Amino acid sequence: ARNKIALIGSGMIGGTLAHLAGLKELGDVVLFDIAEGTPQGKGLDIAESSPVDGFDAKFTGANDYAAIEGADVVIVTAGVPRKDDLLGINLKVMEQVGAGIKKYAPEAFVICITNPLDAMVWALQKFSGLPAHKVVGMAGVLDSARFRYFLSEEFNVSVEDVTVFVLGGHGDSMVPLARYSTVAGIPLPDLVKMGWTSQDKLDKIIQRTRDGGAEIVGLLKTGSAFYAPAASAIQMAESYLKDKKRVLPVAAQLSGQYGVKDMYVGVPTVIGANGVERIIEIDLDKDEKAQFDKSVASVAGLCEACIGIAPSL
Amino acid sequence: ARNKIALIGSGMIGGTLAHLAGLKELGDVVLFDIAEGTPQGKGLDIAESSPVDGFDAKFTGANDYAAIEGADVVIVTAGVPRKDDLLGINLKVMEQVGAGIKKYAPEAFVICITNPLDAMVWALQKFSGLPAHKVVGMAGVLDSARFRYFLSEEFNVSVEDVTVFVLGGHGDSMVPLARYSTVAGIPLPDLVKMGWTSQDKLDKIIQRTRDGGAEIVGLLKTGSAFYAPAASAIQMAESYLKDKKRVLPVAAQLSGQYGVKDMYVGVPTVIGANGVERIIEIDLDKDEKAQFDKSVASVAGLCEACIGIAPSLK
Amino acid sequence: ARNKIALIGSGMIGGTLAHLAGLKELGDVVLFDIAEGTPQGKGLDIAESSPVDGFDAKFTGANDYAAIEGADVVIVTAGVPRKDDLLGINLKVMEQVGAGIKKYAPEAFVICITNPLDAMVWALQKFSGLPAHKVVGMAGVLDSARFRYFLSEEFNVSVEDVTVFVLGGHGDSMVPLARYSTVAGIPLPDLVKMGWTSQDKLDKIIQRTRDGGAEIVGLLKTGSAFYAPAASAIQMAESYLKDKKRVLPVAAQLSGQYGVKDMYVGVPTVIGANGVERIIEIDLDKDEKAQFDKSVASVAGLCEACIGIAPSLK
Amino acid sequence: ARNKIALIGSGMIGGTLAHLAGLKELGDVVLFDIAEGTPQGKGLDIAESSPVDGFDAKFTGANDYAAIEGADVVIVTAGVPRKDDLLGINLKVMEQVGAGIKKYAPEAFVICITNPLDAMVWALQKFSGLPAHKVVGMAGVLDSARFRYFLSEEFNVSVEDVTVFVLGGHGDSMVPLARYSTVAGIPLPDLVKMGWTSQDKLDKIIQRTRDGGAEIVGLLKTGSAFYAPAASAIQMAESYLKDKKRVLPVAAQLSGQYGVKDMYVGVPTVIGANGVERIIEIDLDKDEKAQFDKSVASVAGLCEACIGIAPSLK
Ligand SMILES: Nc1ncnc2c1ncn2[C@@H]1O[C@H](COP(=O)(O)OP(=O)(O)O)[C@@H](O)[C@H]1O
Ligand SMILES: Nc1ncnc2c1ncn2[C@@H]1O[C@H](COP(=O)(O)OP(=O)(O)O)[C@@H](O)[C@H]1O
Ligand SMILES: Nc1ncnc2c1ncn2[C@@H]1O[C@H](COP(=O)(O)OP(=O)(O)O)[C@@H](O)[C@H]1O
Ligand SMILES: Nc1ncnc2c1ncn2[C@@H]1O[C@H](COP(=O)(O)OP(=O)(O)O)[C@@H](O)[C@H]1O
Repeated sequence: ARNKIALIGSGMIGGTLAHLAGLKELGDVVLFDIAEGTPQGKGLDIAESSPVDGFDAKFTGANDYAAIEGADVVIVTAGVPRKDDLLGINLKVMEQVGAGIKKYAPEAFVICITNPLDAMVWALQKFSGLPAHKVVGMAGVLDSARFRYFLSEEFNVSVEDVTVFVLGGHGDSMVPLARYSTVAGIPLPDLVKMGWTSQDKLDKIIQRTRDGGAEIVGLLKTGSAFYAPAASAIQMAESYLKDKKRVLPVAAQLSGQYGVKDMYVGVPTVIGANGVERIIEIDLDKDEKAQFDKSVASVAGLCEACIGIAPSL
Repeated sequence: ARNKIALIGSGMIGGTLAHLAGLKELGDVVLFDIAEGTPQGKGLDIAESSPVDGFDAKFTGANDYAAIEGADVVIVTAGVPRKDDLLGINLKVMEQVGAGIKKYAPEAFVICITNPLDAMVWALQKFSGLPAHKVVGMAGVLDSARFRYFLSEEFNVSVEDVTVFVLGGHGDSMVPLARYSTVAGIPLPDLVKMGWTSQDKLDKIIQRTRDGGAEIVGLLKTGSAFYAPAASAIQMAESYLKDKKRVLPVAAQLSGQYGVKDMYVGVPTVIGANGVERIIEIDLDKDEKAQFDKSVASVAGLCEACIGIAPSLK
Repeated sequence: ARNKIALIGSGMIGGTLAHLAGLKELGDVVLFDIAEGTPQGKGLDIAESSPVDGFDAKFTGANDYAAIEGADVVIVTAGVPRKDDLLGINLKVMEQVGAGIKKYAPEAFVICITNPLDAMVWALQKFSGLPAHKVVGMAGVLDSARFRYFLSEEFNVSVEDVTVFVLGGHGDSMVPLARYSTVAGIPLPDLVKMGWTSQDKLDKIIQRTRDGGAEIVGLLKTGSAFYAPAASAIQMAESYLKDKKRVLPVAAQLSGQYGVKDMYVGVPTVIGANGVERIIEIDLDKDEKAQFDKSVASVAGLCEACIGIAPSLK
Repeated sequence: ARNKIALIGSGMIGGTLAHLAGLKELGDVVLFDIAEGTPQGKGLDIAESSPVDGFDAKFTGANDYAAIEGADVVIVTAGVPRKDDLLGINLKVMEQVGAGIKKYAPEAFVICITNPLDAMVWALQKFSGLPAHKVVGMAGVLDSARFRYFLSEEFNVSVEDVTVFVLGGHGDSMVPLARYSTVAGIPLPDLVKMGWTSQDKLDKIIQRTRDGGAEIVGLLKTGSAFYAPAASAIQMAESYLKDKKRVLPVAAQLSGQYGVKDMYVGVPTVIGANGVERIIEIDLDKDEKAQFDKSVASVAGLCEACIGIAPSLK
């Protein structure tokens, strides 16, 4: 049987996941949503494109969780946009999604995209009852992609020769490690030394990565980023389906690493056929650990606020 | 230097064209639109995705035609949705687009998507002044893709083993030839004989292909198809850029084939580094010819109504 | 767990099978051979190449059949070159390979390449005991590739728009059907009618296809084709592994189709996750049927000679 | 016009270069060789494979240099195998090849593979007269692919997540910098401190990389590596053809960097549409600089012995 990918949410990211899953031949695709017509429509549009590029994949749109039965991978974008209270609405969505995955796809590898990410993934894991190593959040890969793109422009090198090291969440909760970020193995601080850029331009690049999501919103005005997010989650899915062992920053349940337990945090992980196969642990200096703890504190509060709304957690 | 692809219109199809061009490494991409922010945002979004798959391409969003200068391929989706009324607004858009291509990308291979396709490509070729062999419309490839998909489902074979032969435009203007459509070389009427499906099911499949665009609109409610249309236009672009000589049904200027001159009609064509390098003419039986003539006549009616609005087209 | 591909034989075709399996990310690859070092060397060379393109697959060389345990697909090129005595040595190889698959990969999709193909795949099925729908021979896809390529050059169209219909085996045992061969849905005889080529040039292209293997041998002098044969077998394997339902001409066990039972014959088949899922049966006119029966008769003679050598095949 | 890739030498690597150029749709390919039949045979074999995957490319075999005319990229494997009189035979070959490039493809980007690489590329640049930034040697990418592969195994991570930094040539001429080699951005010496590996294992992986070519020869017995070498050279061609700006270790002409002038040394370089666009110069500690100087001196001595065989190089 082909692999089966279920996309819970058929909006801008959802459609893009479907398209990419088709193009990359990851397998059959189920697009789920509460909106009638939307998933069916996008699913049939993508199916109808299949003969052009030559991929053979079933695309199904559905409004019933039974359609996700036996999904090897589930990618969750279901939620509402920030048009505080976002927490309350999206948490109720995670509850519906969790129960749906619990019933129909308990063996799935689950990638959460819904915001606020680190809390929503934490809640989805508990509501679904899936083992934590099989439930992760997409955030870090997106920050890393933006950062790499900015640097590839700064140095006029290939994106393929830029590596960045990122932990935490987005924005002020991101913890970049310049010293573990390189061009062809040469770390960013030495590139500054060599005159390839300046520390001020690197600081602006770092700040632009923090604000990267907001920059896209400012440009589109009517929505947020969807290509790079979608590409990011597909890469995680792909490392699972192909047992690739990529090292990828994702929101994963920590159990002692970095001094944190029972909470999702953005960390470098090795992704393979068993989900999060390994959490990578590096030393952080005082300032790094300062930012790190600050994000954990912020996410702790969101999770507590979620416990407020849903004591079942 | 890399190939340069200019996308005139940065909407649902436009953004998809850009994503596909990035993924397939067809070259650098300019997203153009009149809306500020939109092409800049989609362009940067896609650029930002590029380290994931490792493609190297520049993405630029622009609100100025000068950004398209020297484009090897121009793909046009600029226009407004249908919420003869449409004709007038989109015609004026083809005039602006035409003038920008003439000025900044005169050597471009141009692929028109804007509806109503059959008149807009013909108008766009005139306004722009480009040689007709370098200006085509995307329609046939989409209808063909839908048709093939439905057949692959009916027979449970790979999409790559289904071929269909489509003349004309969308809907009632489509003239599909079942006898030149095949699974692995076996024509559809033979597959009907062998019991692989029935004539009534084949008939419904052709009808579904006619109504294909409207089926997606009914599902989406808020807009129309964009993934299959984009994929279709990108396939045409790619045959040009790679000098592939794919046989693709496109809206092309006829000059004698099928008795038709000075008009764009959907016909299978060989697309290579010189654009429309060959239009394929087959013999039609009397019924098929009558279907083809009705479709061409309806396209001529649309073009004449464009002339009434923009006399410079005459 | 990744798919596992076992290559029984690590010569020219085998090494190409491994390379393509890596490049296309079909899974982990075991190269098996009788020669020590050859499969280990090639496997490590291809593994060392993997960081360039970024594919992650394990490559193992082995001289022990236990290495092939649990293989999803097994591709067999083991044999010796013609340097009816060939039949004898290669039948012994099929017996060893058969026993090794039976013991270690009884659930594999098995693709036979070893010559002479039509007898060897039939012998290999019997020796191995695998269900016949999981054991096929590569042949038709190669004749088909050659033919398509030659036509694509003749007409100067993309290889992607050429389809050919080929029954039987290589050389004089090939039964090509020009009428079920097309460019963009247009059968070759209509293309002759339209002036795209002549009957005499089509006849020559057909004969070139019969002689295709020998033409490569004539050029290389030291051995035979390996790129197109490897590509052809890999396509078959992918259709299985992706459940793609491609229609491919392969040597398959017939059970009534075309009046044939209990023999392997080159026929267009749908290949999916269950192996040979459908064997396509068309009607043949009187001349085509005579050509087909003559081809089947010479395959029956070859199998009878194999029974002569190895009575356990009776 | 499609890109044109000329392959000077149609042996094991040559054939593999051709196949990969086909699969990756890099352009039309000319296989050239002194041996009649070989390049025509390999060329036709690969062309015949092309309808399977659907790439459209011309493959030509030739024994006349005029076939390479206007090549965008020329990759040279022409020479004889190692069975200082090798230096003399292969130098004579570089003379012929250089003269054919000068006459027929003076604007080519040229990639040398012929051994001994460090002298042959230098000598090939001088014979052909091409600008030095357009003539490079393939070496470092190969050592780097092997290195990364061995590391990916030790750490159980994707090959895509390992980066290594290699100066100099193969074997004892290699100068690897563990401190600019990484897993996920984390340098190797730090990984040793973290317990993910030991200095012993790391030293053995370095030594294994130095002996990597000889390890493959010890396994194959009758030949040397060809898959990883071909993949490495193709990555270099591709970065040029796509203006990718990949950072790749290649043998390039230094003009002041690391204190070296008028000599080809393995250094990481930016490769784009103008060939060697930037040679990366880092600071070296005293030990690293001694290793580098010893490697460069041994390259200088080889080139001096070439000047004694062919005084025209002085
Ligand atoms: N309870 C729910 N279950 C499933 N889908 C939901 C639920 N609530 C909202 N959605 C859907 O989630 C999708 C969110 O899409 P969108 O707003 O485009 O954001 P994104 O950028 O994450 O794609 C919409 O298609 C919406 O209908
Ligand atoms: N005169 C014009 N010039 C350039 N772009 C235009 C013009 N008029 C409309 N557009 C743009 O064309 C795009 C059409 O996109 P959309 O409505 O999503 O349809 P489609 O599905 O064809 O992409 C919109 O982004 C709109 O801003
Ligand atoms: N009994 C056997 N078991 C396994 N491999 C065998 C056996 N006999 C021969 N071989 C191998 O089969 C391979 C045939 O390769 P080669 O002669 O290059 O032909 P091809 O073109 O079919 O690859 C060789 O590697 C050879 O050692
Ligand atoms: N003067 C020359 N010009 C062109 N080709 C040559 C010349 N001398 C030798 N060759 C060819 O170079 C090729 C080297 O191939 P091969 O020995 O397989 O080594 P590799 O492993 O580098 O491909 C052979 O095909 C040989 O015929």
